Amino acid sequence: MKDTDSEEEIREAFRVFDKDGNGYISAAELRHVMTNLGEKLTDEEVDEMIREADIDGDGQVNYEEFVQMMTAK
Repeated sequence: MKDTDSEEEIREAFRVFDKDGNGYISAAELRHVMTNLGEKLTDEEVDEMIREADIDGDGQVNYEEFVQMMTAK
């Protein structure tokens, strides 16, 4: 309780995008919550927004990969 950012702050923000509670956030999970405010990411925009969120698997995001896209960016 002093000088800290709560490592949990991201533990939840992660599921905020991972609604399938499977462990990895799919592209639809990123375009579904990213538009919860109005933004409408298109397909060529989601796959590209994912390529930077994940490290280099196939095109999915995870908790350790979502952490970098959560705080920074």
